[PDB]
Amino acid sequence: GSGNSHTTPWTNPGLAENFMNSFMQGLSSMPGFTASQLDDMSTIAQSMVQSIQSLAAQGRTSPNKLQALNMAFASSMAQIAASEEGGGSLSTKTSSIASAMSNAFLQTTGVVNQPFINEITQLVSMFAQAG
Amino acid sequence: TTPWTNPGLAENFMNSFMQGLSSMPGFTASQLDDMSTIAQSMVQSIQSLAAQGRTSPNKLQALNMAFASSMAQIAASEEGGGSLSTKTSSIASAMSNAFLQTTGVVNQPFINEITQLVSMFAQAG
Repeated sequence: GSGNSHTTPWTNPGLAENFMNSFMQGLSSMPGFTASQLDDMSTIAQSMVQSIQSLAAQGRTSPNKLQALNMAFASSMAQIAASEEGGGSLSTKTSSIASAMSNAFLQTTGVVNQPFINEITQLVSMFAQAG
Repeated sequence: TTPWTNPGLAENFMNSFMQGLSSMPGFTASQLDDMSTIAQSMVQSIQSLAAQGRTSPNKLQALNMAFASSMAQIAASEEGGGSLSTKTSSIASAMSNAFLQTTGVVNQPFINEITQLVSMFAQAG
């Protein structure tokens, strides 16, 4: 083919890595996070990117596994925002996550998946509530 | 008394979850294959972070939730092999067992979160 079926972070491991990198790049210019919190998020994002690079190198990714891993990434960001206090309100942190996701979409596909973003923002609230 | 404060127990908890799930109803062999690949991948990431001296409780909690949420997402995305209710109950039982085999203390709010994730991921799909 041409790659017409490998055009999103959910079907293309390289695009998933770029999405995750781009999320972390954008988030660093948004309100609500301390340096130390950004550092933790970048460590976890880099861990997720390497995990995907390694699965890709092995030939072991699939659409379903990539969807699972993109949700894993977004959940880990939601979790850490809910666990780490200081730096801004829950509400500020949440909309910064949403903005960072949104801009990562624009940087990677050129198209924001709003229902995906809305899930992620529901995760922050859920994890904080539980916290 | 939580499994993911120490990298070693964090890994054991993921492997125990996976080993218990493999004996539970509701999942086909290929679904478990997919879950097993993702679990092995997460354990490896924790090992790599521990070797470079970069773990912390907050980070391990976040990685643990990446794992549990990946399992819930897989379960909700891959149809067949049993009802959503069976998939959710097997996931909850494998999670409960994993706490018992590591710290000895089941974290119920956490189990309840993961159950909610299966349901929220199935609705979104």
